[PDB]
Amino acid sequence: RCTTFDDVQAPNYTQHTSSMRGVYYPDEIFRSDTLYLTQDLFLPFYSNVTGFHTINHTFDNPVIPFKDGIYFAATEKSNVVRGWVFGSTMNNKSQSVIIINNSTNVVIRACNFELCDNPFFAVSKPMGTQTHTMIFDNAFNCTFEYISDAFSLDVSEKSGNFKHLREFVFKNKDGFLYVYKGYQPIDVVRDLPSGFNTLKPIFKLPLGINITNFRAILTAFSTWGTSAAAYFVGYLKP
Amino acid sequence: DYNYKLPDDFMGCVLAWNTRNIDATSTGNYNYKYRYLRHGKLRPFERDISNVPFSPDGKPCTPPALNCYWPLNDYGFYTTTGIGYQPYRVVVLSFELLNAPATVCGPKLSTDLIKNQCVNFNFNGLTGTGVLTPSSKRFQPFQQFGRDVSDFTDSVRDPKTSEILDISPCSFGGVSVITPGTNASSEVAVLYQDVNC
Repeated sequence: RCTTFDDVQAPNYTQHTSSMRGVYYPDEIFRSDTLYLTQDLFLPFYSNVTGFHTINHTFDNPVIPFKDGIYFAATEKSNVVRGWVFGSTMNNKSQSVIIINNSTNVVIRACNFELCDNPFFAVSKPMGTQTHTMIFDNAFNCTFEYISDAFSLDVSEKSGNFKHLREFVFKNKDGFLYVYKGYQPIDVVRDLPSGFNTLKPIFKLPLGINITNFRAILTAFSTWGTSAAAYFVGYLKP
Repeated sequence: DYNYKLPDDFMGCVLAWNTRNIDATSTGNYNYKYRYLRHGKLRPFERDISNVPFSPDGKPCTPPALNCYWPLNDYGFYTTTGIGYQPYRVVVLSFELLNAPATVCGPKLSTDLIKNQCVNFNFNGLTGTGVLTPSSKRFQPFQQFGRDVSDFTDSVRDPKTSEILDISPCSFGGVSVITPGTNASSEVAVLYQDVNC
């Protein structure tokens, strides 16, 4: 549904570094004690990484251009940024894969959608219960369907330093969508820390679509509020 | 191919077959549609179904105004047309030899591994030979085919038994015979074998 909040503040594009991130296993190959070279799409060391700090007043998930592949950092002890839509123009004309989690199961599905201007689940701030989907309403000329395995999630708001970190890399490559999981414990206030970690491949989605734009999906703690749990985006380069 | 691109490097199999009997009717089948308006060449293994009137410079159109044609030339296949206008059902079978858990196999029966030397191993299309001794290697579940310091079939997972084993190749090498002079002695040569006793 097209339900936008009142006090929505635009992003200021706060820049940070890509310090030692965006590194994944490029292939399904065990390699041991070798200084191996690879030319694929990668996040460069020390890039201009755009920040999105979603404090209680400032609501940040614009329609960001995709451009040959993205990096996605998400400081989430609060488990807020649950969902992505990868579309061409994100209208009812074009196709848009939607990769969300319903707090127990990840849903990947690609069709033509009338995109909501501001989607969110009706989630309380102290409780953290997922009740009403407000992301997809209309779905016609649908092609792709996927439903994942089951693993639980804590929706509610933590406090202090982030106990987790969500690193992601999406590649539009050969009509697919390569997804890379990043899962490490940290301790930081709001910064993207200079930390190295390798990503593992999880999804090779056989979609095939002009992906020019995207928009992350926030689980807002609903005249609204969000935790101090920001996220970062960076691009890839060959 | 400007609306369905197949890449140069990556493979597939083009399977087309004539359907003058089925998909060609004298009244025409205007369900088999066909695009012609598209901004730039289309990316390989992709598509865009979207039936939107395109302005060549780029404007939000409203048909049937000027430079705002429909992007479709929907051809109705007749059964009386020539061969160049017959309907062909075309199936393109792309493949993935990217060594995931090996999904689409062949009808060959699966034997069992032996530690013994020089076995014509066929772990999912990976032919060759060699000593097939099990070893201690880590092998994350998203990597099922290990390599050397430079690019060989070195260590595989047995796809039935999920076991970690590396391959040493069959014991090749030179063979050096050692002789005294035949005019002095045609007595039998002694030989290397350049591996092991």
